[PDB]
Amino acid sequence: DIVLTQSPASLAVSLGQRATMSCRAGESVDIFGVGFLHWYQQKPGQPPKLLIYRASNLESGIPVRFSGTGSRTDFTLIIDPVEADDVATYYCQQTNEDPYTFGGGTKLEIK
Amino acid sequence: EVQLQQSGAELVEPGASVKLSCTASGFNIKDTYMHWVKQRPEQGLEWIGRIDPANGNSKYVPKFQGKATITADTSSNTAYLQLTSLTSEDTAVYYCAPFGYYVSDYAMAYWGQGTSVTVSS
Repeated sequence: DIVLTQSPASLAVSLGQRATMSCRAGESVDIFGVGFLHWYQQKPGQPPKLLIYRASNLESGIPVRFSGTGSRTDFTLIIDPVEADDVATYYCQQTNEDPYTFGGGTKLEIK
Repeated sequence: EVQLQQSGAELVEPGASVKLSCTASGFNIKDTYMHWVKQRPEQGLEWIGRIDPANGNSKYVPKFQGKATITADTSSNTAYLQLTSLTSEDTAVYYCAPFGYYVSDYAMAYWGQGTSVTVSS
């Protein structure tokens, strides 16, 4: 199955600063050029929440301070500016192929 | 709205079984694969498998075969996850999430609130 690796394991940022994080796939997750790589926000004690699908498409209701890039194997989630609501663990997931797999998470904290 | 309502926390002993429910509203579960995801405390998300409620066809990752049984009852728009011969490794929050063209076509946009299962004497 396609292993997803996220870095860093945790990140502490100041309110208003830029946060960026990595999701790398051990095999390509593209379908006709589009990465079937999605990003979820999991706030403490809550279920995951979809932020971005197919690498760079924001779900409606997600503010534009969130963005994503990437194709094939190397993906990036960007949050700028970071706001207090954004405390959470961020996960990438691929649905290019069964079984669906998830990265290990990047835990975002505000200092 | 699209909603997923999961059953309440469980506190059970080693060797027992539990059957968790995920009731959908706002859409027909026959329009969606119903997926189940495991999260141990302090840990990440793990896919268990899914059911197609339209025909009862499930898929299971090898490590959950014989452990997890996923079923559905379309007359009550509900999906189920049964876990047997429980050990402490089964202590986790379990989430359901639909995936399907007319409801959540790209990723998992909708999640139940999760059901915590605790396995201990």
